[PDB]
Amino acid sequence: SGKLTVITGPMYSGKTTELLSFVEIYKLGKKKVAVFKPKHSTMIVSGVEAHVIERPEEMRKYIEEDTRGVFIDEVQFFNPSLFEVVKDLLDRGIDVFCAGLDLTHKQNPFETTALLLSLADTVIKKKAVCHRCGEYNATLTLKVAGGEEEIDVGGQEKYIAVCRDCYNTLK
Amino acid sequence: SGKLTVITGPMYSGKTTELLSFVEIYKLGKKKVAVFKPKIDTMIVSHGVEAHVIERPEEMRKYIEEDTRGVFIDEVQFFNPSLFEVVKDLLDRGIDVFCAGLDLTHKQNPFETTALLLSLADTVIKKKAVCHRCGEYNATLTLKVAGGEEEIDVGGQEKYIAVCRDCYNTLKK
Amino acid sequence: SGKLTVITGPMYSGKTTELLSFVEIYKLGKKKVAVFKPKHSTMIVSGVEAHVIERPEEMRKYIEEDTRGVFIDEVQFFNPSLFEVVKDLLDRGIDVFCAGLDLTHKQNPFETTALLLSLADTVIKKKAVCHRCGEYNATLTLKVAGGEEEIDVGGQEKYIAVCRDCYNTLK
Amino acid sequence: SGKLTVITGPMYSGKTTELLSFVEIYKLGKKKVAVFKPKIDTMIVSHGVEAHVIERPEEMRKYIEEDTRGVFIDEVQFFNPSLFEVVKDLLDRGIDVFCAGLDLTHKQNPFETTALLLSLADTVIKKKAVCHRCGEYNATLTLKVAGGEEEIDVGGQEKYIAVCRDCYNTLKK
Ligand SMILES: [Mg+2]
Ligand SMILES: [Mg+2]
Ligand SMILES: [Mg+2]
Ligand SMILES: [Mg+2]
Ligand SMILES: [Zn+2]
Ligand SMILES: [Zn+2]
Ligand SMILES: [Zn+2]
Ligand SMILES: [Zn+2]
Repeated sequence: SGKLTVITGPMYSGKTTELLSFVEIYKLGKKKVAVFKPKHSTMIVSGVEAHVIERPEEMRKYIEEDTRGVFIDEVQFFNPSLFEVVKDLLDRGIDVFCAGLDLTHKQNPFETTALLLSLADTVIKKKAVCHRCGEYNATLTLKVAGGEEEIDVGGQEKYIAVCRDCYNTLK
Repeated sequence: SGKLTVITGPMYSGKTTELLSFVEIYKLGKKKVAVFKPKIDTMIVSHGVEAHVIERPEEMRKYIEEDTRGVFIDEVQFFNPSLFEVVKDLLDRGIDVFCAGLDLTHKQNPFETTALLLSLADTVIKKKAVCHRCGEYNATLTLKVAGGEEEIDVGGQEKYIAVCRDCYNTLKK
Repeated sequence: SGKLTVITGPMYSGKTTELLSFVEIYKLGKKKVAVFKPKHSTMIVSGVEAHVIERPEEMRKYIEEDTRGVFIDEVQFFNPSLFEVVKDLLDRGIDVFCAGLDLTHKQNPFETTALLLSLADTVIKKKAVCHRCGEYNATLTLKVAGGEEEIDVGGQEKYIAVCRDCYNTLK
Repeated sequence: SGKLTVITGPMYSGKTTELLSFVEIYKLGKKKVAVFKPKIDTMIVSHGVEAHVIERPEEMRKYIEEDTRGVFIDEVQFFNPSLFEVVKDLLDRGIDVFCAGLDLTHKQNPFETTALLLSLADTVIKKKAVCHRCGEYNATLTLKVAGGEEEIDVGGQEKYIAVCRDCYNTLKK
């Protein structure tokens, strides 16, 4: 069977970097891959070309008979139907690697990532450097600008990575 | 802060064994612990330590003391999803939490409480079992072999086997 | 090929316990094993029956054509010829699991364990609870009774596990 | 105390890449670092950071400051085995040390300096490469394909390939 590896953690933790490392492993082995990201900028960069898609059901079109690995970034933004699509790929012998956030900036679970963590054969929790104390112990994201909304695409203009004690102090 | 470690995997994969190893670590260090299991058909034993048997996660609070350093919770799949917020509060108070539970039902649906705790976790340990069909150390699923289709159904080897994905798919055909 | 897993750390770190866990995995799978310990008490207990042997060369006698795993405890006490004997087993498709101390109580390397760490496919460093501070951070063994000699079979009557800061404080 | 992390494995397995990831972690935290590589045919680059090029491990001491928090050493197989005692002293002073180097020569003999550092390590990270022969992510060995039999012989892909054990044994036959 295929194996599912889920890469998760807060922002700035190297999730996309690790996902791309796995893509390179497969390419070096001359194993066919399919790389996806949710919706139009086709670049996965921390780069490889990715298929930008709205729904997990759309992945089927791009998966060929000798596809060996499927790589999906920003999984927290996909519909939870991703769980059954991924189960089907594993059942077909295809390895799947997913990267995405585990928690929102308000420490609520991202549903789709949670479901994939339950299906995973391997889970890699990534850490970041804490923006406040500088230790390699950041497991949370704190929102520093913009509104309080939990869906808000952005980078350093809106978000920092913090450890739990720094998150609680700053709040 | 406290750290959350979630130990998960199918049946027979050594989850309670690992949870008990962590309880021993804290006890050896003379750190106070609190150990919990759900009420649903007092010892946590892999084959063991005594545990508080509780219904609601919020009941843990009755047993957590000022100097409690570690909280250990077995069979987390059977707790109400409010366990997520109870655990977060413990971590914020500097208490380390170790949870063990199944990730997937025998139908390969997520156990939602375990899934929420995986989201919160600082460290996730996926455990494997020996596959009942092929003997490889590659079993990641549980298959139900007696007792009807219910996903909440307490039992052991009379009811459930650990299998790898290929073997699960073979046996289901 | 076979894979080599080396389990190392100070005393009281669960090395033998982990080695026995792997033995059980193989037995549950109905895979033939051969279990060795250096020299006459044939028990490996933290139990399974072990072959008690003087030299690594003696392992050959006990290894059958359908042996799938070889398990060796207290490797620090074996001759460094163990490195080539283990390489040969891996070459034959046999998995090997070794447990042993990495450092003496004087923080000198055990030669045989060092050589096996270089050959290993996987290394598991085990920790103990520090006898002094109670944290799960002990990586060293300190000798508390008997003489200063570096070869001295014993348990709690002679040795404690400590973290690096506690070792330095106590010395 | 400081902790020692040793990253090891055959060529092409991402050892320097991982070492550089750790250097970045410390730099992001505004922690002073000291980075070293051996003199033997200034940048550490995986493809990078500037490094002090030194002969003897004891030369590191010239560059380590009062507020140095992390020491990073690449190609440790090429250093004198006294590196073991130099590193122990750094750990005792509270300085974290990260070493990357080959575990085995192309003849599958141990690199002794790496072996000593593996003994001392708090954490060991064995890295794998893609096998040049079969394409699986299972290469744990390096095989020499040009340049005579010497075990101290600087070079890259013109001289060395990463292989799995079965492929190494096949190619050697
Ligand atoms: Mg990303
Ligand atoms: Mg259990
Ligand atoms: Mg032992
Ligand atoms: Mg390098
Ligand atoms: Zn912080
Ligand atoms: Zn199976
Ligand atoms: Zn201590
Ligand atoms: Zn190969």
